[PDB]
Amino acid sequence: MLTNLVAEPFAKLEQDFGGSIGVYAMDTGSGATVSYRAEERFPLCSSFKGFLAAAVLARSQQQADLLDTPIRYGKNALVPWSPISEKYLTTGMTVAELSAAAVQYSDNAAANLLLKELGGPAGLTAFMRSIGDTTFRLDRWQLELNSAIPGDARDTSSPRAVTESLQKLTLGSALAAPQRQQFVDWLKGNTTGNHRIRAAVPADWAVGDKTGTCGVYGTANDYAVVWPTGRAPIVLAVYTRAPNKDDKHSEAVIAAAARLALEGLGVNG
Repeated sequence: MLTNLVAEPFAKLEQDFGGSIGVYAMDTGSGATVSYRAEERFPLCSSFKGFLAAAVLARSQQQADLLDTPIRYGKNALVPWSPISEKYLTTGMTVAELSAAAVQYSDNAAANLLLKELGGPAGLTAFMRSIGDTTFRLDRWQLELNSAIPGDARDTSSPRAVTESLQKLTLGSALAAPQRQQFVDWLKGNTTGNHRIRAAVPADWAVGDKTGTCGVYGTANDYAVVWPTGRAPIVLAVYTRAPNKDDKHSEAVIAAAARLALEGLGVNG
């Protein structure tokens, strides 16, 4: 009844891109939604790292000393694109610092260390099941989880389930209030998403996001919570893929899809 009250030209956008775009956006005030390929599976890529940090925060509700626990690691832990953790190789970092780095810089070594702490891909999947997400699956470690093979359900979710879970974790009751605000603050501090959903969001609105970029099959994504002033927040997810391994991803297409979603919800921006 409240889904796609206003049609938007997502099909033309994905056709110009040369692939598939999946969008699910929720107006948390009215419950109205914009939905396009929203129940199709798309590779998570590094977007799993946001949910990983939420899982760490959930564990910290039962383990008061978890976030400040110091974690030391060897050079063998430093995998490509570890911009924060490489600066602390000789010192270690706390669990909270690793979580912030995984969210805000997409730090690979940090994410691997935290994934191990949680019991691996199955442990993160179990956390997502515990909040009612039956779609999400993480199956592999980095960097193998970025393969983005057409038709492969490993390491995928849907735009809808990503949005639904993001809403539960940032605005709902899945985390206790201090942990919820910490998750929001990490998302707000993200540095890797300026050309994605954020590029569709006016500068005077608050926003947090987590990106993912697989590097193959035109596969990249972003999810965000957006606080337009004077109305309820919007939660949305934009995921892309394309048929050929060497197809390029596009940040501009993600931003454009986010703009269409806000327009479809009647959010003036």
